Amino acid sequence: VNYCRLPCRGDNYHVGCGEPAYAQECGQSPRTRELLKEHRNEILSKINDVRDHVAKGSWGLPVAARMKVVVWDAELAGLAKRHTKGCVGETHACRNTERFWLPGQLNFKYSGDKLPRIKELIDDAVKKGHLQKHNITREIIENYRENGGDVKELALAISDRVTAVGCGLTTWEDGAKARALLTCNFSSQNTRGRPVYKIGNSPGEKCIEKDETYKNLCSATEPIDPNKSN
Ligand SMILES: CCCCCCCCCCCCCCCC(=O)O
Ligand SMILES: [Pr+3]
Repeated sequence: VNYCRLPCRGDNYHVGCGEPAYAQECGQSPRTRELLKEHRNEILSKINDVRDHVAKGSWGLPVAARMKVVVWDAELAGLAKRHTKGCVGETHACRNTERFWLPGQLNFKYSGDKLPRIKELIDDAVKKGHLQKHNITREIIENYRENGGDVKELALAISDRVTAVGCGLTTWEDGAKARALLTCNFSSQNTRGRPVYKIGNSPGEKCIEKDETYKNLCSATEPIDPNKSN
């Protein structure tokens, strides 16, 4: 699609419209960083690991009726990469696609004396999400609320409307620090006041077909509509 000709409600510019450029806010030494096959696989592995663990009713959270295995989406990743070139986490850009009408988005920021390897940047993001298990509750799962501490990152990873993810990464130097912005776009968003995922008495009880690897999740062909909410 030509993103310049894909409108969105609110009429904001689309992150994918026009030629890519680094924002002035990146300072003068930014570098977008390629997430190779190994990195993409690791991101997927950790997201599917947590989904599978939650789906069987872990952490005092409910059993999930129809939580799908997530795949990597190149288009979402390309848009996430473009976003990182701005060196700013939250913006008002549109980021819709023809397949995914309201993609969710997570932004992981790093600042430190030294720049960690790409793998360490991913590990740090995973750690942040994992530690939110102490913040999330059965209540949040039944009725999504984002502020209360943080749960946005972990909660999006375990949304049963989510079907795909794609991330990007830019690193730079400013304020006497190495900095990074790792952005992950998801096929869907959690919806305020609606369940993060639907409960079942048994994991994947409402899957047409369960996955063989992630035994508590639906397989990759599960016809979950990412543009519908709970
Ligand atoms: C790049 C980050 C992706 C989005 C954030 C990832 C969400 C947290 C992932 C936690 C995975 C580890 C938990 C798996 C369950 C377990 O082994 O106990
Ligand atoms: Pr490549």
